[PDB]
Amino acid sequence: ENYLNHPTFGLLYQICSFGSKELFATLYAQRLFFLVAFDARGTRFEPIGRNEARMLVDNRLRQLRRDASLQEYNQLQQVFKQTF
Amino acid sequence: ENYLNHPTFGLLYQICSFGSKELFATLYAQRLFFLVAFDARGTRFEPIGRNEARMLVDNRLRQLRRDASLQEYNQLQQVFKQTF
Amino acid sequence: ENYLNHPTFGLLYQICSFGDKELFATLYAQRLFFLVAFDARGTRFEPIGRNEARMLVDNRLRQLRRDASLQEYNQLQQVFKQTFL
Amino acid sequence: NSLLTMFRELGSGLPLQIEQFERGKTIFFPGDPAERVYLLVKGAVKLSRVYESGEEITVALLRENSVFGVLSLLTGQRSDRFYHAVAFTPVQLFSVPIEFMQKALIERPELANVMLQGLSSRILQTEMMIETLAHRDMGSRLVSFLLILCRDFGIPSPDGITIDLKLSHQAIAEAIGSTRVTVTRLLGDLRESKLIAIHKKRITVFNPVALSQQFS
Amino acid sequence: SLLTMFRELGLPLQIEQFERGKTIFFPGDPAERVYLLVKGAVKLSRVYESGEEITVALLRENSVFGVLSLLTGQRSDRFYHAVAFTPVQLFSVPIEFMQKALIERPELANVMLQGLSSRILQTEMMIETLAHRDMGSRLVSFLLILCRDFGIPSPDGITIDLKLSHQAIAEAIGSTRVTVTRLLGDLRESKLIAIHKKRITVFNPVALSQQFS
Amino acid sequence: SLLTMFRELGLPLQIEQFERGKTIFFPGDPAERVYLLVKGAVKLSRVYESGEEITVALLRENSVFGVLSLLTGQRSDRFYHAVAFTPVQLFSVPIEFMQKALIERPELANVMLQGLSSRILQTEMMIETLAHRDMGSRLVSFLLILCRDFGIPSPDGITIDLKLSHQAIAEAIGSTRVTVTRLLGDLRESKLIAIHKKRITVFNPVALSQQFS
Amino acid sequence: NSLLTMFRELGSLPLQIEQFERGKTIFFPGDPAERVYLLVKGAVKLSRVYESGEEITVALLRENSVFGVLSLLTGQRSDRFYHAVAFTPVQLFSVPIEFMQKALIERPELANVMLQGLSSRILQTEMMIETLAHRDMGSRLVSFLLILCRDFGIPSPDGITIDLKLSHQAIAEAIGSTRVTVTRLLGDLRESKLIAIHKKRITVFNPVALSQQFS
DNA sequence: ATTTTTATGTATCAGCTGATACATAAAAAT
DNA sequence: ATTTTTATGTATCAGCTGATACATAAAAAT
DNA sequence: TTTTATGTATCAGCTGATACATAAAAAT
DNA sequence: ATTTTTATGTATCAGCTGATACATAAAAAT
Ligand SMILES: O=C(O)CCC(=O)C(=O)O
Ligand SMILES: O=C(O)CCC(=O)C(=O)O
Ligand SMILES: O=C(O)CCC(=O)C(=O)O
Ligand SMILES: O=C(O)CCC(=O)C(=O)O
Repeated sequence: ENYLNHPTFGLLYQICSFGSKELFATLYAQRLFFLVAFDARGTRFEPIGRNEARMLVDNRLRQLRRDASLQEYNQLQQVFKQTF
Repeated sequence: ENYLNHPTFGLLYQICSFGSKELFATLYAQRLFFLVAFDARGTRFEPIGRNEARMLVDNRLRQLRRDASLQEYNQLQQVFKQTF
Repeated sequence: ENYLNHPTFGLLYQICSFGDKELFATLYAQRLFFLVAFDARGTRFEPIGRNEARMLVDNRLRQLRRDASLQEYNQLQQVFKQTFL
Repeated sequence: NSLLTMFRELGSGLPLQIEQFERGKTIFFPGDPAERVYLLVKGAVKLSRVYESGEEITVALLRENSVFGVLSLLTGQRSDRFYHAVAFTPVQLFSVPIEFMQKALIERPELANVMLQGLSSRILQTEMMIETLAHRDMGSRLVSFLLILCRDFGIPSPDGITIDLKLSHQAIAEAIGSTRVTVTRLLGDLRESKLIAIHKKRITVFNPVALSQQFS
Repeated sequence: SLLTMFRELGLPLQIEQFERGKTIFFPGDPAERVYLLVKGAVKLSRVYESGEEITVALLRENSVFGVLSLLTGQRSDRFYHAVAFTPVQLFSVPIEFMQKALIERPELANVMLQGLSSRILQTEMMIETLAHRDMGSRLVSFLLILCRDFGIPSPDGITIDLKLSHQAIAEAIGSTRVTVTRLLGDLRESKLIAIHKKRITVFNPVALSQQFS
Repeated sequence: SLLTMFRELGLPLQIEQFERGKTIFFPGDPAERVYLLVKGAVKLSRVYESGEEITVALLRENSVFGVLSLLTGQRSDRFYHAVAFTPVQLFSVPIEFMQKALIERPELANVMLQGLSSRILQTEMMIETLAHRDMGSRLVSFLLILCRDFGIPSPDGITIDLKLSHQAIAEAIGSTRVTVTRLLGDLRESKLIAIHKKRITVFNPVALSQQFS
Repeated sequence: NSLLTMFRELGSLPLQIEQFERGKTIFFPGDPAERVYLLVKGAVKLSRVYESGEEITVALLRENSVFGVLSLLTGQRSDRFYHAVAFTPVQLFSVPIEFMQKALIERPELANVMLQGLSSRILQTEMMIETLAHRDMGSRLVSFLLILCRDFGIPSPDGITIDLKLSHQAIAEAIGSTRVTVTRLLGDLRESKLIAIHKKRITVFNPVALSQQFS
C-alpha cells in the first residue's frame, strides 16, 4: 500500500519487495506494472507486462512459504488476489 | 455451476469439464476438490488437493486457447479467479 | 477438593474418600465419575455413571450419620449439594 | 458410502433392521446409559444441551452417513449421557451396541477403517462449526452457519440453493448463540440485500460461492 | 496408555521437542501425520487473507490431532495453523506406519478411539461456550474450560497455568481484546478473579459455574 | 497520406485481411504493434469478470489504434477486446520497426500525429454523448455519431451502413437492450427514423442535431 | 519526461513558460485553433458549455499532457469549441502550429515524444468512458474518484488526499449528475468510512480496496 | 546495561443486538 | 371439525460492545 | 433446430426537477 | 467594512430506467 508518483502515468502503488527492488502498479485497474530502483541516481523505473508480473508475485508467494514468515505471506496473499 | 451431493461431504459444485470427467469442489471455501465420472453407477469420486487441482484447471485454460472457444475459457476464467 | 490428572480426561477432583477408594469426578459440569484405586502402581480409574455415582455418595452420607464424625458429614453434604442439587 | 453398507451386517441375529423415527422424536435423553453407537442414514439429527433455566443450545446438526453417540466408545455402558439427541426431521438410522461392536471390530478390519473415516468427518464438521461461532459480527456468523446448512441439506434450485429442511428462528438462534429476534432481523437485512429468499418456510441462498468469497 | 502406546510405533519413536511459538504444521502441507501432544499446549488457528486469526481449539496433554490424515491419507493438504502455544513435547507418527500399527495393536485402537472421542466432546463443549449471547457469560464459560484443562491448585483459587494474551483469548472468544480486559476488569471489581504474574486466577470455580444453571 | 505512409514500413507491408466478427487482439497480448483501419468498422470493448462488455469506441476508416504500444513498447499487456465489427482491412506495423520509421520519415510523424489527434477528439466526442442524463438525448447523440462515421446517403435520409444489435448499442451508451428498443420505437412513432434491412436510417439528421441547442 | 524537455527548445533560444493564475481561462470557443499546449504543473479543466448555461467536464488533465489538439488537423482554419480553464495554479508551454510544422521535420525525435503524449490522451479519455458507462451512480462516482486519486492524489497519514480543491458541482458536471446526488453519495461514503474531507479535499482509504470492487 | 517493542489501562462515541411486547400466520393438538 | 399451541412479522428503546485513539506498564530486544 | 435478437408489459427504486434556508466565497 | 452573488444542506415526489420475465420474430446455427 505504498505510493509513488510516476511523471507520465501518475500515482503508483507497491505490490511487493524482492531484494531491494519493489514492484509497483497503476491505480485504475492495474493495467501496467513497474520495477523501481531507488539508486542515488534517483528513481530508476522499468516497465513490465501482466504475464511477467503475474508469475513474479506468484514466485514471491512461493518464496515466503518455503523459507519465510507468515504475517508477510498473509498480506501479500490479499494483494495478489486483489490484482489478479 | 453444476451441483452434486457427496454422501460424506454434502453439496459440491463443478469447476470444469475435461473429456467427460469433471472437476468438483467443496462449498465452504472449496477446501478440497473431486474428480467425478458419470459411470452408469457413478460411485467413482477421486479426491485431489489444492496443488494438483491448481495446475489442472490451469492446463484447461491453456488448452482452451490452444484449441477451444473464448467464453468456455471466458467462463472457466471466472471460476479459476474465484477459487484461485 | 483433592485433584488428580487423568491421562485422557485431564483434571479430576475427589468426591468422597471410602476405605480403599476415593470417588473422583470431571471438572466441567462434572459429566463423569471415577473410582480411583490408589495402590502402589495399583492406580485404576474405574469409570461409573451418574445413576450409580449418585446413590454411592448418598450411601456414605447415611454411613457418617449413624456412626461417623459431624465435621466430615457436614462437608460431604456440601459436595453432594453442589454435584446433585 | 461403505458406512451404510457395513452397519447393515451387524444384525439382531441376520441383518440389523433400519429403525424408524418420526419428526420431533427423541433418540436419547440425558441420564441414559451410553451403550450404543448410531449412524444417521436419511434426514437430520439435532444434538443439544438443555439447561435448568429451560434453555436449549444446539451443539451440532448432523447429516446423512454421520456417526454419533460417540460417548459409548470410551468406557462403554458405564457412563450416562448429557446431550439431547432429537430427530431434527423424519429420520432413518442404525443402532448397534458397544458389546456387539467389540466383536464386530476384531471381526472386520475393513469396518475399522470405515469407522475411523466417519469419526474423522465428525471432528471436522464440529470444528467447522467452531469457525462459524468464532465470528464477532453476528451477520458474518449467521451466513457462515447458513453456508453449512446448504452444504449439508441444500438441494439445487432454479435461482440458488434451497436448504431442504424447515427451520425455526429459535432453532437457528439456539445454534449460533443469539435470540430469535436478531435472527429475524439479520435475515430481513439479507432479504433487502437479496442474497436469500424464504419460500415455504424454506431458506434459499443465491450465488453461494459469492457468499463464501466474502469470507476471505 | 496414549503416551505409552505411541512410544512403540517406530525400534522406538523419538520425542520431538519444540520451543515456545514454534509452528508444527502450516496450511498447504500434505496431511500425512497423526500427532499426540504430551506436555504443554497447542493452539490450532485459522488464518484469513485479511490477516485475521481465529482459534479453533487450545489442546491439552494426551490429545490426538492432525486428524485429516485419516481421511484420504497423504492426499489432502492442511488448512489450519498448528502452533505450539507453550513449550511442547510431541509424537508424530505417519499414516502408513499407523495403518500397520493399528492392526498390530488392537489395544492402541481402543486407546486411539478414546482420544478421538475426547476431541469431539471438547470441541463440542466449546460450541456451548460460544453459543452464548452474553459476552460476560461467554467469557466465563471459556475461562472455566481453561481452568479445567490448564488450571493448577492455588493458595486462594485456581491459577490457569499458562500465560494468555487478551488477544489470544479474544481470538478464541471472537471479540475485541479491549472487551476481554473490560469484562475482566468488571470481574475484578466483583473480585471473582485475580491476575498474578499475567495468569488468570478464579475464586471458587464452583461458584462461577452455578451461574450457568 | 496515412494509407500511403503505412504502405512503406517493412519490401512493402501487406494488407491484413480480417473476417466478420474476428478478434484482432485479446487482453493479455503484449502491446507491440500499432494498427491502422483501412476499410470497415472496429469495436473496442472492455470485458469485466461479471461477463459484461462495454464498448469504448466504434472506430472508422483511416483511424489509428493499438496505441498502448507507443508508451512502453512490447513491455505492457493489452486490456481491451479489439474485434472487427464488420469485414475489415488493416495494416499492422511493429513498435521496433516504428522507432526506426519515425526517425526515418518526419513526413510520416506529421501524418501520424494527425491520426492520433482525430482519435482524441472522437473519444472526447463520445464523452459528451455519455455525459448527458436524458437517455433519449444520449441515444440520439450516439446515433448522430454513427451516421457521421458509417452513414451512407439514402433516398429519404441516411442509412447507417452497418448492421447493429440492440445490445451492441446498449453496451455503447451505458444501458440495457430493453431501453434501446423502447426509445427507438418511440422515435419510429415520431417517425424520425426507419429500420430497413436491420439498418437504422436517419430522417433529416440536421433536425435531430438541432435538438442539441 | 522528454515532453517537458522537447517543448523547451521550440524558441521564441528556448520558449518561455507561461504563468496562469487560478480560474483563468486559456482558450474559449471561437478562438482560432493555431496552437498546441503542454501542461507542466497543476490541473487543466476542459469543458463544454451549452446555451442553457450548463457546463460538462470532458477531461481533467494532469502534468505532461498534450492538449489543444484541434490545431493539428486543419491548422489555424478551425475554431475551438471547448472551454479550457486553469482549474488550479498552472504552468504551461504554448507553441504555434506553423512553428510546429518546422519543428516536426526538424526533429523526428520530438515526433516520437509527441505521439507518446497523444497516446496517453487517448487512454485517459477512454478511461473516462469506462467510468461514465456505469449504471450505478455510486459505482460511477468511485470510478471517477479513483482517476482523480491516480492523477492528483498525494500520500497521506491514513489514506490518499486528492491534492486539489473540488466543488460538488464540478464533480457533478464530470459524472453527469446534480450537486445534490454527489453530496448524498459522498455522505454514504463517510458512513461507510471510505472517505474523509479534510480542508475541503477528498481523502480515500486504501483506495486499492475500492478498486477491487470494480473487478 | 540501554532501547524499543509489546502488552495494558483508560476514556468516549455509535450501532448493532438482546429484551420486551404485541398482532397475525402456521402448526400441532383436539 | 374445534381449539390452541407454536411460529412469524413488525415496532420501540436501553445498554452493552466494537471501533478508534491515547497514555502508560511490561516484555523483548541488542 | 437453436441461437440470437426483438417487441411488449409491469414493477421498484433510484434520480432528476423544484424549492428553500444557510454557509462560504467573491465582489465591493 | 457592507453587499451580493454563488455554493451548499435538507426535504419531497414524479417519472424515467434498470431488473425480471415472457411471447414472438429474425437469424444464426445445423
Ligand atoms: O456422545 C454422546 O452421547 C452425546 C453427543 C453425541 O452423540 C455426539 O455428538 O456424538
Ligand atoms: O486434522 C487436521 O488436519 C485439521 C484439524 C486438526 O488439526 C485436528 O484436530 O487434528
Ligand atoms: O493499444 C492497445 O493495446 C489497446 C488500446 C487501443 O488499441 C487503442 O485504443 O488504440
Ligand atoms: O482540441 C480541441 O479543440 C478540444 C479538445 C482538447 O482541447 C484537447 O483534448 O486537447
